[PDB]
Formats: sequence, structure tokens, C-alpha cells
Amino acid sequence: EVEGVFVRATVERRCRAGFCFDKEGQGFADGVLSDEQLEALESDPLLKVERCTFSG
Amino acid sequence: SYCTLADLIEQYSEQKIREVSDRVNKPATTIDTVIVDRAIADADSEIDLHLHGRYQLPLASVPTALKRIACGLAYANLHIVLKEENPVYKTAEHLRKLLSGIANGKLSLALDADGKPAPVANTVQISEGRNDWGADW
Amino acid sequence: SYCTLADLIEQYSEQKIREVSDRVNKPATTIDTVIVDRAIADADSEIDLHLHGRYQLPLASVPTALKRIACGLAYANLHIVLKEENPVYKTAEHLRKLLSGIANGKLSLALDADGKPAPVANTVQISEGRNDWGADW
Amino acid sequence: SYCTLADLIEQYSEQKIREVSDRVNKPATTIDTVIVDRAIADADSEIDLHLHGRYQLPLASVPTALKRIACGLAYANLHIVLKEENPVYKTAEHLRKLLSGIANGKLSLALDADGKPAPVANTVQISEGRNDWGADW
Amino acid sequence: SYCTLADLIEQYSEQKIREVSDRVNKPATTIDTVIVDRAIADADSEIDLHLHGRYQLPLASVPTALKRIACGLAYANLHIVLKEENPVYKTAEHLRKLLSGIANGKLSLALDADGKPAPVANTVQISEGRNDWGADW
Amino acid sequence: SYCTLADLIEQYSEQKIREVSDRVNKPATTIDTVIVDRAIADADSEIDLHLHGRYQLPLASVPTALKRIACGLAYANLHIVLKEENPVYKTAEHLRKLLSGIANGKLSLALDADGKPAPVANTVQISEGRNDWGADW
Amino acid sequence: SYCTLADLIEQYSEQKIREVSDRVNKPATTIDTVIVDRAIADADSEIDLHLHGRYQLPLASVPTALKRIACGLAYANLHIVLKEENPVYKTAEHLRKLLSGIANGKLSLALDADGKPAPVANTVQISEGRNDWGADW
Repeated sequence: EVEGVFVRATVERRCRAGFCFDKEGQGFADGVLSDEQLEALESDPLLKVERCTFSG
Repeated sequence: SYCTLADLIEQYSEQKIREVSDRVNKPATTIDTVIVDRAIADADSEIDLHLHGRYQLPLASVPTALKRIACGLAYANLHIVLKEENPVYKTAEHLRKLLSGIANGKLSLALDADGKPAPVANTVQISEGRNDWGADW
Repeated sequence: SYCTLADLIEQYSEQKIREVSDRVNKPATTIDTVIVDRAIADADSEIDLHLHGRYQLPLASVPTALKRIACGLAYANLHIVLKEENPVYKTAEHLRKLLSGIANGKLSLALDADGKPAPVANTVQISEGRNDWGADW
Repeated sequence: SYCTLADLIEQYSEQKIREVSDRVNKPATTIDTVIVDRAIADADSEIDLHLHGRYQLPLASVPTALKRIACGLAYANLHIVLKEENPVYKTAEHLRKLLSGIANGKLSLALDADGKPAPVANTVQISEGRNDWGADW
Repeated sequence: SYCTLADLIEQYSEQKIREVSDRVNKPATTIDTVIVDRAIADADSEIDLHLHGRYQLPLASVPTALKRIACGLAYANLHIVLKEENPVYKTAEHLRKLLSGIANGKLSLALDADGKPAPVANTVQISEGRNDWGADW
Repeated sequence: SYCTLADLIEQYSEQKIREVSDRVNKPATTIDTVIVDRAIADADSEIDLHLHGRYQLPLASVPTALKRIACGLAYANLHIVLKEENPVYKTAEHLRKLLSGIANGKLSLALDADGKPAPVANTVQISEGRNDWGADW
Repeated sequence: SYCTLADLIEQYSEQKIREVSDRVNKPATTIDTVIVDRAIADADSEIDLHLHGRYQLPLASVPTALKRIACGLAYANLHIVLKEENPVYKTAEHLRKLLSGIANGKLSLALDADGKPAPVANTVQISEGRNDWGADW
């Protein structure tokens, strides 16, 4: 099981091309790959964040 | 893609692009799109080399000065042999000087259509700031 | 748009603009508006590159010196091949020197028609000023 | 308007102004007032560029040296093509040197007819001066 | 392998590659793949010499500027005898100047296709940081 | 042995090696292996002279840049008389410049096939470090 | 004896050694061993002059670079009259530059066959070191 999910329509910093804008991607508290890119992508939320059990 | 085949034709006329792009037919008849695409890609790669330290790479918009620089570099790249005193070489050198001036913070990257470019966060970084005892306790 | 086709014609006569703008008819017959527009746009882009750090980009008015500089750069851009000793190239270099002097704070951007230009707020910034105990308590 | 068509005619004779101003008739017959006006305006714009930091822009009077400088620059602007060794170009360079010397505070702007010009308040600024306890209390 | 035979053909046309690669047939008929491979390998070795101190050696992706540099150096290597004033030699010198600028931290290695290159950990190193008494005890 | 006869033939074609190696038959017929071996040995000796202070001498692997440098120096050594303006002399000088840059720590010795070279322990040396009272007693 | 007659013949071909060594027969027929021996001895003496301050004089082994340098100097010594622009003189000057670089500690004397040369004890000297009270009493 993976612990870590953000499902409150919450905002996170995801960078597409030359800018970082609101979007929900990985949104997990565990990492095995893309750690250096995840840091920029996984900036903790701006707004209310609540976690669930995807169990994927 | 800071410049396109249309931009090259407009800046240097279609005849010159045909002459410097068609390498298999003598006299030239058609413009080779692959060669022009490679030249434009090389110009963009050089410009990114110059601009990587101050702005984001995948620019969402192309500033006009960037279009002129890309067109000039692409045309200079379409010449198999380019001597030192060729005026096209001098134009390429002037454009490279403009790029270097931009990189060294002496020139600013202008407006794209109405909004500013996107500078990188290189200057933003500061430690964090520890100022307890100053929060209206 | 610091200069227009009318300005180019007035500064360099309509014959020269026709000769350097009509690339498909020999002898030239008409002035190509698209080519002139692109040349003027490139001149404006270079000028903005030089002026971005001291004034606002979308200027609401065009200073006269800016008109002369734009006309010169636009005419220099209408030449497909421009050698070093061509006098038009020397005029372009002098105008670029004027632009660089303006950027480095050695020359001021003059009046547009009656009012001053709009300098940027780069110099304005100061921290804020903490001067409690000095407010006539 | 630091110089007029009368000043240009007086300084360079009416024949030369006619020759360098009439671009549509060969041989020249009349002096084109619009071209002369644009050249004079460009000269005034350059002079204002040089003088904006030390004096007010809309000068109410024209100093005589300013008249000579404007006439020279206007005549130099009436040449479509101007080479480096052309004596008119050298005269323009000397006048620009005079303007730069004025801007850098090495030369003073002379009398207009009987009174001084109007310097800007750039040097005037001082904080305010806090000298309580020294007001004969 | 920052460049391939296809890249060389596209940049310099197949005729020139055939002429400078076929050494046994006069006139040339086919492109010798072994010679081209060795030239490309030598260009890659020089580029790695220049880039070893700032990035990882076995790059997983080839930046576009790297492709242009490799193509130029490979073509310059295909000449048995290369004089100083040969334009190909000048192009090789310019590319080497670009490489040196990259090595000295004046130019950045651009995007490969969409992501950044992989800089080495040379700057990362710090001792460790001993800050006991500051861990919220 | 950073380069072999095969490398020399591949880089300079077998005809040129035959011409500069066969000294007893006119016209040349065969490549003298002893002369080529001595030239390659001399090139290796010079390269070791340049690289002795930063890497181990008996390298277990030959970096590609080292192969190119050795081939160039060996070819330059096969000329009994070599003038200053001979292009082969210029190539040898450029390769020597590369070697000097490597020695002075401005260029890194690249990968051999997949692994790094073996730098010497010159920088490793430190006294030993006396830090009693800091061993968690 | 860093080089022998065999080395000179191999490096410069037997014909040239015969031509520059036989002074009594015209045309030359045989190589004079005494003259070659004296030239080699003079080259060795110069090399020892350059290397006396960093290595032992009676070297038990001859490094390969030393062989090349000795051969070049010996050949240069076999010319009764040697002008400045003679290429052999330039080669001798380059070899002397290599020797000077070795002496000034910018180049290292390479391996002889498998082992290092024998540096002198010039750097070893230190007073002795008085550190009583630090011998675990």
C-alpha cells in the first residue's frame, strides 16, 4: 500500500514548461523514482489537503 | 521553434532560401524542409545555451528579438562553407554578441506579445530568515 | 510601432524603400508592406531589448529620438546582405551606440510630445524604514 | 525648434538645401518643407537626448550655440547616404562632441539673448536639515 | 554517439561526406562507414574531455547543441590535411570556443528533448554540519 | 601503446603512411613497421611526460582522446623534416596544447570505454589528524 | 648514452646520417662513428646540464622521451652550419623547450621501461624535528 494522497482539489506546484502552476500529480508521501523532479513537483499543498488509501 | 520557414522566407526572400537549401538539384527548384528544420533547431539550441541561466528553457512565447536572432543564426547555419569576411558571418557574430549581452545581464529579454518573459529563480534564493522575538509577542 | 512606412519614405525617399523592399519584381514597382512591417518590428524589438531595464515596455508615446532610431534600424534591416563598410551599417552602429548610451544612464529619453517618458520603479525600492520613537508621541 | 529653414539656408546657402531636399525632381527646383522639418525635428530630438539631465526640456529660448548645433545636425540628417570621411559627417561629429561636453558638465549652455538658461533642480536636493536647539530659543 | 552519419549527411550534404570519406576510389563512389565512425568517436572524445568536470560522462541523452558541435568536429576530423585559413577549421575553432565556454561555466548545457542534463555533484560537497544544541531539545 | 598501425592507417589512409614510412624504396611499396613503432613510442613518451603528474603511468586502458593525440603526434614524428607552416605541425601543436591543458587541470581525461581513468594520489595526502577528546569517550 | 647510432639511423634514415657525417668523401660513402659519438655525447651533456638539479646524473635507464630529445639534439649537432630558419634548428629549439619545462618542474620525466626515474633528495631535507615530551612517556 502507498500512504500519501491529496484529494481535496488542493493546489500543488507542478512545473510544465518554464513555469510552475497549480496541478495534482504524484501527490504521494513515498518516493522511489523522480525524487529530484518530485521535489519541485511535490511541493506541499497550498490549500486544504486530505489523504486516502488508493492501495494501488 | 523561435522561427519558421515563413520567417526565413520573409527575412531573406524565398529565392535565397531555395538556393541555400536545395543541394541535390542544380539549379535549385524547391526548398528542403528537413534542412531548414535542422538549421532552425541548431539556432534554437545555441540560443538556449545562451539563455539557460536566466530564463526557463521551454519558453511558452517567443520574443521578437529572439525571432530575429533565430532567423539570422538559422540562415548562417544553412551555409556549408562560411568564410570570415562573408557578411552573413558578420551578422551571425553580431547576433551572438546580442545573445552574450543578454546572458551577462546587460540586455533584457523584451516582451513576447504583451507580457514579460519568465526569469528563473536563481536570484530568489535566501536562507530563510530567523527572526524570532520580532513577531509581536 | 515607433516608426511607420510614412516615416521610412520621408527619411529615405519612396524610391529607395521601393528598391530595397520589392524582391520579386525587377525593376521594382511597389513597396511590400509585409517586409517593411517585419523590419520595423525587428527594430522595435531591438530597441525594447535596450530599453527594458529603465522604462516600461508598452510605451504609450513614441519619443522623437526613438522614431529616428527605429527608422534607421528598420532601413538597415531591409538589406538582405549588409557589409561592414556600407554607410547604412555605420548609421545603424551609431544608432545602436545611442541606444547603449541611453541604457547605461548616460543619455536621457527625451520628451514624447510635451510630457516625460515613464521610468520603471527599479531605483524606488527601499526596505520600508523602521523609525518608531520618532512619531511625535 | 532650435533652427528653421531660414537658418539652414543662411548657413548652407539655398542651393545646397534645394539640392539635398528635393528628391523627386532632377534637377531640383524647390525645397521640400516637410523633409527639412523632419530633419530639424530629429536634430532637436538628439539635442534634447543630450540636454535632458541638466536643463528643462521645453526651453522657452534657444541659445545661439544650440542654433548652430541644430543647423549642423539637421543638414547632416538631410543626407540619405553619409560616409565616414564626408566633411559634413565630421562637422556633425564635432557638434556631437560639443553636446557631450555640455552634458558632462565641461561646457556651459550660453546666454539665449540676454538671460541665462534654466537648469534643472537635480543638484538642489538635500534631505531637509534637522537643527532644533539652534533657533534662538 | 552525439552525432550519426545521417546527421553529417544532413548538415554537409551526402556529396561532401562521400568526397571527404572515400579515400581509395577516385572519383569517390561510396561513404566509408568506418572512417566516419572514427571521426565521430574522436569528436565525442574531445567533447567529453571538455565536459567531464561538470556533467556525467555516459550521457543518456544528447543535447541539440552537442549534436551540432559533434557534427562540426567530426567533419573537421575527416580532413587529412587542414590548413589554418580553411573555413572548416574556423568553424571547428568556434565550436571549441563554445565548448570551453561551457566548461568554464559561462554557458549552460541546454535541454536534451524536454528535461535538463545531469550535472555532477562537484559543488554539492560540504563537510556535514555539526549543530547539536539546535534540534529542539 | 595508445595507438597502433591500424589507427594510423585509418586516420591518415594507408597511402600516406606508406609514403612517409618507406624511406628506402622510391616510389614506396610497403609500410616499415619498425619506423611506425618508434614514432608511436615517441608519441607515447611525450604524452606520458605530460600526464605523469596526474595519473598512473602504465594505464590499463587508452582513452579515446589519448588515441587521437597519439595518432597525431606519431604522424608528426614520421616526418624527417617538418617546417613551421606545415599543417601537420599545426595539428601537432594543437594536440600538445590539449595535453598541456589536461596537465594544468583545465581538461579532464575522458572515459576509456565505460570507466574513469586512475588519478594519482597527489591530492590525497594530509598529515593524519589528531582529534583525541572527540571519540565519544 | 641516451641514444645510439641505430636510433639516429632509425629516426633520420641512414642516408641523411651518412650525408651529414661523412665530411672527407664527396659524395659520402660511410658513416663516421667518431663524429656521431661526439654529437651524441654533446647532446647528453646538454641534457645533463638541464636535468642535474632534479635527478641523479648517471641514470641507470634511459626514458623514451630522453631518447627522442637526445636523437634530435645529436642530429642538430651534426650540422657544421645551422641557420635560424632551418627546420632542424626549430626541432632542436622545441626539444630544448621540453627540457626546460622538465627542469622547471612543469613536466615529469616519464617511465624508463616499467619503473620510475630516480629523483634527487633536494626536497627531502628538513632540520630533524625536536619533539620531546611527545613520545608516550
